[PDB]
Amino acid sequence: RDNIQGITKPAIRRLARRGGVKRISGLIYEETRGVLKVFLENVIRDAVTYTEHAKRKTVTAMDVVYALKRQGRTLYGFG
Amino acid sequence: RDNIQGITKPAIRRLARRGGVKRISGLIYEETRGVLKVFLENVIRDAVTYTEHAKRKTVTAMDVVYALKRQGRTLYGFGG
Amino acid sequence: RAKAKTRSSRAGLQFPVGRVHRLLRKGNYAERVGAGAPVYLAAVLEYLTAEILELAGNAARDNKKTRIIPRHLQLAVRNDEELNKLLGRVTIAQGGVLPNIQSVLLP
Amino acid sequence: RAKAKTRSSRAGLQFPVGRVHRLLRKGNYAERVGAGAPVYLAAVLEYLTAEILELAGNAARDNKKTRIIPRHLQLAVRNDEELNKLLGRVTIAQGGVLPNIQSVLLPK
Amino acid sequence: PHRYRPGTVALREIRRYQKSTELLIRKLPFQRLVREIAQDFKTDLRFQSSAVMALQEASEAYLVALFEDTNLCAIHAKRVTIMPKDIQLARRIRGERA
Amino acid sequence: HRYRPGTVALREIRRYQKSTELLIRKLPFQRLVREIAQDFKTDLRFQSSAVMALQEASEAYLVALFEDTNLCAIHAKRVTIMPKDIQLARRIRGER
Amino acid sequence: KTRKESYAIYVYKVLKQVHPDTGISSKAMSIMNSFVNDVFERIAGEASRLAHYNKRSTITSREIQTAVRLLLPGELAKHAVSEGTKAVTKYTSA
Amino acid sequence: KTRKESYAIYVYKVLKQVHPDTGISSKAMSIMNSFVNDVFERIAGEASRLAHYNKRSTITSREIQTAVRLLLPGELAKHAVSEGTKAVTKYTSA
Amino acid sequence: VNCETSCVQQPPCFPLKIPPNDPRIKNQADCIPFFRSCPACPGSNITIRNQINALTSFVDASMVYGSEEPLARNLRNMSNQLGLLAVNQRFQDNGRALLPFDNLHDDPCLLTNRSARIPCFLAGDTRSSEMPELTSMHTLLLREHNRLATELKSLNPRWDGERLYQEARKIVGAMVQIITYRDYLPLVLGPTAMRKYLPTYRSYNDSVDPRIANVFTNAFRYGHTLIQPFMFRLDNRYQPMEPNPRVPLSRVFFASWRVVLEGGIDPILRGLMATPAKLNRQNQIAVDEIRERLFEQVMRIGLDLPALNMQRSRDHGLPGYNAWRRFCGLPQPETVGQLGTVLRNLKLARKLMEQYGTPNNIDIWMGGVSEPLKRKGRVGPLLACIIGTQFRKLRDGDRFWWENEGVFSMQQRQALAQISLPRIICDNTGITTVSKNNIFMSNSYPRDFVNCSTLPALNLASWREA
Amino acid sequence: CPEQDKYRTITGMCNNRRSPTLGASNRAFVRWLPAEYEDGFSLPYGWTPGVKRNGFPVALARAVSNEIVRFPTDQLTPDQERSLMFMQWGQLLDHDLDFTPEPA
DNA sequence: TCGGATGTATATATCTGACACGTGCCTGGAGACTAGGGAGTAATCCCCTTGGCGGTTAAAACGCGGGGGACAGCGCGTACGTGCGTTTAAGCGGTGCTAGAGCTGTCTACGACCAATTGAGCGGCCTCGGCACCGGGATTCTCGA
DNA sequence: TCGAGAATCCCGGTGCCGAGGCCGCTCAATTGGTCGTAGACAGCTCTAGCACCGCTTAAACGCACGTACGCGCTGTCCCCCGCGTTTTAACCGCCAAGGGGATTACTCCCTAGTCTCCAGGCACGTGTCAGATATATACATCCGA
Ligand code: HEM
Repeated sequence: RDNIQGITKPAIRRLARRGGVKRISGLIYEETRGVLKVFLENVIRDAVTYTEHAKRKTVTAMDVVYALKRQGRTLYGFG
Repeated sequence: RDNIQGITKPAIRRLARRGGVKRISGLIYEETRGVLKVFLENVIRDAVTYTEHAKRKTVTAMDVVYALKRQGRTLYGFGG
Repeated sequence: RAKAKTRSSRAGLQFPVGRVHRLLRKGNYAERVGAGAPVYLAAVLEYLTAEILELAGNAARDNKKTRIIPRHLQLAVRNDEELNKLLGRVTIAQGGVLPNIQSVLLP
Repeated sequence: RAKAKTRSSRAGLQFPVGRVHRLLRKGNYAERVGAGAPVYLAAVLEYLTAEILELAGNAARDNKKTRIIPRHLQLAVRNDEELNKLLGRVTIAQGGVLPNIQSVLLPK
Repeated sequence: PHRYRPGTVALREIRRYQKSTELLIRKLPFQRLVREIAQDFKTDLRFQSSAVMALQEASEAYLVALFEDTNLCAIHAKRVTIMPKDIQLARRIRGERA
Repeated sequence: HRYRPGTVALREIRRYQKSTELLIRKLPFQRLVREIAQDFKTDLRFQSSAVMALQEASEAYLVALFEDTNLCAIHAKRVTIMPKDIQLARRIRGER
Repeated sequence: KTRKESYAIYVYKVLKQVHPDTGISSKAMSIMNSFVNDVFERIAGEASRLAHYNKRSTITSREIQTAVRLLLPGELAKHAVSEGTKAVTKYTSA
Repeated sequence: KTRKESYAIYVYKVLKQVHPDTGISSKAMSIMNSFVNDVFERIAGEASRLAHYNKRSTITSREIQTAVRLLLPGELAKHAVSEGTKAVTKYTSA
Repeated sequence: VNCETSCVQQPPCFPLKIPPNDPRIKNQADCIPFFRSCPACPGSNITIRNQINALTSFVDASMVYGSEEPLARNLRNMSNQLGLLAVNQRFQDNGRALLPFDNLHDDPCLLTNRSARIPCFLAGDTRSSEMPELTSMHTLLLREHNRLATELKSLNPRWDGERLYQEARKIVGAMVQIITYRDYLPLVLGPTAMRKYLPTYRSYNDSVDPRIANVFTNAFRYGHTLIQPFMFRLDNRYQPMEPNPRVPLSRVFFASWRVVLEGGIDPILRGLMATPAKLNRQNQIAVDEIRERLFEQVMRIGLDLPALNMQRSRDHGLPGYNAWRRFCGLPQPETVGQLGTVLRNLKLARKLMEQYGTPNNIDIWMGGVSEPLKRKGRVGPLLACIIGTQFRKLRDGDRFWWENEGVFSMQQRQALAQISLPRIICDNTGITTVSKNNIFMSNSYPRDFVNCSTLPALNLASWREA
Repeated sequence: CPEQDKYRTITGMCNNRRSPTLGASNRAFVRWLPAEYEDGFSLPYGWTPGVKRNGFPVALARAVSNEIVRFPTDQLTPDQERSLMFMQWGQLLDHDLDFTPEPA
């Protein structure tokens, strides 16, 4: 399952344009994919631990909210 | 009353040497003094608030530790 | 007995002083909660809510809209120094980002 | 009755299980505190203390010193990845910094 | 045959995607990536739709902030092109890869 | 006899990264701390441990900021640290 | 079908005080509820720590006031304090 | 002078267990005590939040295990968890 | 060419014309008297006309000491060396001081009561004798300065008269600043406008303009919408005291005999602390004793205060409602629906539309008092904008700001941060029971009144010089 | 202006050292907008009858007060959160800051 | 690339002050019950999460021409490090003082807890209009000379 | 500074689904009384923070010089950008299933609370042995000859 390539080069370009990036080097996409993979791994691991404690098989939006809060990344709009 | 100048240039250069810096510019020192004043202002304001809530006239080291922990800058070796 | 009067009306607030007292009592904060602590907390919460609601409504009105969406709340929060400092590590979902382009990137 | 065996002696730990339970009950954490939370917390605290003290003693031995000073604790913390991650926002008084020099600044 | 200069469509996209609020990553590939990553921790997991959207919003906000810091790093080096070393420097100063 | 530039600077780096002693005179730091705290309270008294903790925290903070500043200077293909590296480090850190 | 309590009507009442013509959406309602919960928890935790530091078993308006002073940045805090003070005064009047 | 308690004796006992020939100073003792206090506070707070999130009114060893998993990074956590579990197991044996 | 008796619109007089079917005046030839404000540079056909602010823009207690050298010199006590303010040599309020009388060619204080023959009260402003309550506040501040100078002299015998007077003036100005910026303004602008327009003080910026805007003199008139219909006096028991516990306000304007010969200022201050103001509603803009019954005795007809305000806005050449909305990032209505949305009222919007014709034609005063009040404030968003911006310019542009370094010592600053208007009232009147904190917010006895022996007095011990 | 001073002057003089005359008493007002007179500089809107403002006639101020401001006095609503202290301090603060003189 | 030339880790004494230890006692943890309510365990309802089909078409991808900017020379001005001699408070060690932190005793008053009553708020159900939607007409930001 | 082509702004109908209003009712908030333990107040004790005083003296300060580095300019090319065509799958709209989230009833076992007591741990006092402090040595290491 090589789903990390699902985040295409135009998608990373759009995220950079929202961030104010005008020119992008060709090797940026792999680095951005690695950074996104690391961040998602951390947040999803925390959220899966939160789900595991609740003895649930479904990751709820509250689990993600608490996982983000534990990292100083509070998210509003989902509880 | 200009006690921020008590942070001398040799002291700042020693701090930078401890910080792995080989070469320094001449405008670094005033910037360092301003940054230090801002940091000390924040920490001391929090510590004085903690002291005032206790109705005490002296500022204990534990108030400083609480202030630093509030800024996310836990300090070990003083208090508990 | 006399007619019941809610504590929020006694304090002149809309946020529930009774429910705030209940939350402080079972919130695992201290053994005892004073009679003026819930009133103070409710007043502070109502003040902050009024601040953000006023700013978000102004943002929506300048956007020529009748309702409030998360974009307006994000614009309200991020355009205010004190509110941005308070909500500095806070993400508002579906709120986007503030438009900002670096000077040297312009033609 | 019987001889007052400390709960830590039964658990085989060097940290006070009873004192930990007392600080858990009076800490305003929950309405109730279980009988396994003190033992778990004491074990975790003792393990972390043992690890940092072992590394600090190694650092002191490498510096031909008998007593441990804060420099040895700082060297122990900053030479371990997990301890540096756990204590990333922690300042140790009189501990100094790790000796690092950028390769660009080295003579050539 | 009208052709803009190589530095105009990028700025137009910058202005276009900074005024919008939509999610800039396709939802199906992002959901597949999230499920693939979560397969490392638990198997046969289920995700609420709200959970996946929350993860997507958080990830997009994080990547936008990281790209702003990376832009600052690249500008500091008297550049306009975003290079990987700028990402590494931003993550190191932030305390992420430090 | 004379040493070429950058030699005694490296010697200072090696000698000061070894010692853990505070690198600021204690009396001027006490005076600065009292001067700052005067604006918040009247006739404030300070323990010795309070000012000592303030000094330790301030020195550690300044050293870490200087490490970040040196990294920023290295990024721009330079050897001397400048105030703009300090500002960039503070911005990326989030203190600004 | 549980009676899920939230600050929906209260935020709506404040909104009608501020913007009667202007309404609010579901996502903005969720964001306002999340913000209110977050600030409540922040102030409550700071007040609990303040009470524990001084070996006090109770949380009063003094602990809440000092928590507001510590947490809320700048003039925000001051304004909040004023509001709280006034409320308590009114609550003492009747 | 009233009694003031600290983990100093237990820290010294652990040190003597680890390095019998190596001593400790007083500033290092203060550092160790502050470290123990800080880790205790972190784990206890995380356990309290976990208990609150689940509409529960008791802090148990499951909450403490989840707190250790959440706070301690990587390999440390694993070992720590094992240590914790072992302790509880012994306290269940006698 | 007297506006009080002539109706021809000839400079410098520009009056108000009576429309047909007027409830009070049945004559079309009759007009409401009006005066055009003095131009800054008369006789110049190129420079745009503008007005002059006769008092210093800063919050320096200019109502107690004045803003001119002869007036400030005449307000002092030159018969001794204690640095006191000139006081009354003929009457006293139960042994307490009163403002000195002033000699005016046209003294209107004698018009209200021809038997008392009590003149007006002299103070730092010409209009100090407007109402008995304003006179009461002026007496309070003069007494406070005198008492402060006496206490400083007792504490520091080495100080001379001039130093004592200057120090007391500084402390009184700081007191006015603290009261205004800590109690009044949050209750005017509300928390939101006060926070947005008057943020945390940093330092004295010397490039910030400290002048008073021309709009402020017609946007701070929002207080004309809280003038209660009657004047209230209370006794020591805070009960309606006879004779005349409630007086029609048309009979109390410009009357100083009600202060001189009715037990001083104690009943008037007691009524001020224990009488609620008039709420501003979109249907009740101003009471009829100021809209129709203003200044009966001093002139030949009652005056229309709202009409005066709008006419002054027209004469000052202020831009309409839409432009002042365009300053503050607020939408500018153009049609009836937009005005109904902005003003939160449909009938009011229709009446305004019929009267004026465009939202751009709306006067600043009528528009400001038209839109609903801000939350916890008594002004609309545009008025809150104007007032907050003006007060921020006044504060940040003051070098001698009480919080600015080099004006008051840090110990002196903490001594000053403990003042309150009820404390001044208690220290300078016979009133024993005084309102609680935020005297501007307490109106009902004994719900929000306390025995004022518990309020700590000002500590001048930090003012000792060795 | 003196190089040093410990107290404010009577006229607010020398508070701003770069611009002494700015901020003092008897000084002209400042304008955040250019003045919109009837003719632009001299005539107030409504001075000359029949001269429309921006294309529409100038309303009579007394008529505006009659139709909009006027209300039956008996329907007065007291302010339950403010007292006459608020009104009096407002008038005192006016007498402090601003006062526009008019000819006798 | 050696002679000295500066700096320093090291082997050998030398006080010294602070840490490891012995001791008294005291107060908090341990043993032993009892009472009650929180959650552990089933059991049911539905809802919302997953898999699938199918038509649209929006977007991703491949290719290609070209231009601009990233990076490697190259030099010049300057300012920062290095060494030296003068000055200045840092530090230390004693000295005395009293402001306030800390402990103790009284007392009262205020919050926890209980029982009775009712209404504020929350969920479910219409309902209409704010707005995202589809043409379509201006409006212009830009590029190439 | 002006045509061509393109991106965006902004009008006008459309209907649609989401926000707002209304209706029951129930569980939580209010009203009325007591208890007693926490906190406010007053008083006494004795640390320890505070303010000179005198002597070294380590270090801060300021200067002369030159070498290494920051700054800027020049040239290449190749890597990035924008457009045209084609393909690929994201997306929307049912269709169906069913596994798990959420709710409800019973109980029983684990936790709070109370009473006694005794021993771990805190504060005290001490001496002796690692450690900072001199001193000469043998290296450790840098700069033109
Ligand atoms: C309570 C009785 C009051 C009376 C009788 C009164 C009377 C007046 C009058 C007659 C004028 C001049 C009208 C004109 O322009 O021709 C005036 C001006 C003004 N009023 Fe009031 N007023 C009162 C209260 C207030 C209050 C409470 C405030 C503010 C809170 C206020 C603010 C002002 C201001 C700012 C001016 C402009 C100064 C000037 O034009 O000289 N007034 N007042």
